[PDB]
Amino acid sequence: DEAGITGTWYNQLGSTFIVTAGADGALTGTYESAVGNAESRYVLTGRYDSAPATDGSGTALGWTVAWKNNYRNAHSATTWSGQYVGGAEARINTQWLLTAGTTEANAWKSTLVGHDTFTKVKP
Amino acid sequence: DEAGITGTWYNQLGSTFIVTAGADGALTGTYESAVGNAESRYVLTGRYDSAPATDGSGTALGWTVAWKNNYRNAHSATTWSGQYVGGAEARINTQWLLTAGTTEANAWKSTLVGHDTFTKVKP
Amino acid sequence: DEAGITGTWYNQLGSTFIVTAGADGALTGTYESAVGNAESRYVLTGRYDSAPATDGSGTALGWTVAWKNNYRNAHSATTWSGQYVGGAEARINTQWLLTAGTTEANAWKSTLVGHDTFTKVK
Amino acid sequence: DEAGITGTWYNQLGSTFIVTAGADGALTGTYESAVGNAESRYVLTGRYDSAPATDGSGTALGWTVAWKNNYRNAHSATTWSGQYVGGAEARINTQWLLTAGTTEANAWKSTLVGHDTFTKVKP
Repeated sequence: DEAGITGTWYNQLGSTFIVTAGADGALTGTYESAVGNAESRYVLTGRYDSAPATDGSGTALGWTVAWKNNYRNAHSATTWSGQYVGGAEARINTQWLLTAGTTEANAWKSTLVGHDTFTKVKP
Repeated sequence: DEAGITGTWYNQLGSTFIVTAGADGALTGTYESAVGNAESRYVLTGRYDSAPATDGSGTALGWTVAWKNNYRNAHSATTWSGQYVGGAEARINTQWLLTAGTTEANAWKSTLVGHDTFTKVKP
Repeated sequence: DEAGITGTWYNQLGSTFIVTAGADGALTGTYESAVGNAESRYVLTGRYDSAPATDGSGTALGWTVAWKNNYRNAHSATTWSGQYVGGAEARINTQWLLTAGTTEANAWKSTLVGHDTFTKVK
Repeated sequence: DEAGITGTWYNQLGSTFIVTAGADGALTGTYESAVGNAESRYVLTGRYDSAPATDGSGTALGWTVAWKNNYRNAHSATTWSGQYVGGAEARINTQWLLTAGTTEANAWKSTLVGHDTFTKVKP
């Protein structure tokens, strides 16, 4: 699914996920968030299962963005964990965790959780 | 916190997280899980905030492992999202999401969630 | 939103959530899962914000089902945490945690997480 | 585990969870948070497995608090999902989701996730 994953994806919020899937299982690219303390593109990196099951299962993957670029630093990082589902209407279905750097006293409220669905076509 | 994050970390389960923090915000290394459908080391890659706040907050970071190596393939990927807290008892406090590749019918039960705490000394 | 929340709701899997919202903030009712080690209805209880903000924000709520009834016991419990959004196409948007009883050795894989969206029409 | 669960529990933050476990699987009681937009006690309700496995497994349970009482209203609700592990040093190990009421535009940042461990003795 190197070819299937590589490309430009869009989530339900209007964020843009630009990714290349390497033959070795690497994910590289850029993320631009339509929401939050974010401007322009941020580096991402991750991994995917480069030899998925041949039984109709999805392809497991995940990636991270730290929310620092040349424009802004939100002192936070999001990880997306999910699976790629191929076909006519290909999708990456994810859940995510966004951790902010906090003091120890505020660490209980450090992490947001959500879910993003990416498609090859904008909404 | 490049020097502080770079090195060998151990979680509460006895897993080993070997990481290098790059000047550019990259995380690269290997993970060895003490539990689950896993043997030996797996590639990891992620990101950290390379210019964190100077107010005593932690340093946000995250990384991904896809559970495929030369020995085994669990058709799954884990992402850790958390923060590095420096000092005498340095720690990385994380929450994680483990997504397995599934059929669409089983996608509701695709993703496990948990929390791991890493220290520079083994338990 | 007592009136708005009380009733029968359906999620994207075809599960059925039957709830009464009490004036005091209680949620009581039954849940029937279309998936998993489940059959028929299970008791639920939870809570909701009975005096929500007047600024167009949703209404926070949550509830629990332990997956034991007279038919089956899956030795697990799910909690839904979310908000009610009123209007012509009312919805309850949730994220959930399903914890199974495990040995200590297996506790790292005890808990599934997911998200369910409920509407008043199937 | 009716007897084992019923009573007063304390988490790592100093919060107090006062619960009665009913023969029918009900959980009832009060919660007092040591942190956040909270003062005094809040109603809780939930459920537990009243016929757990006899194989050394924990006892699944969960409960909800809506953060409204006579003193304050944080327009939010937390659910704890976890298991009771009996014995000397009995514990309830949980993960939680805190959802705030939000506008639709802010719904992506509505929900915090974390983990709390409760014991029968205070920290």
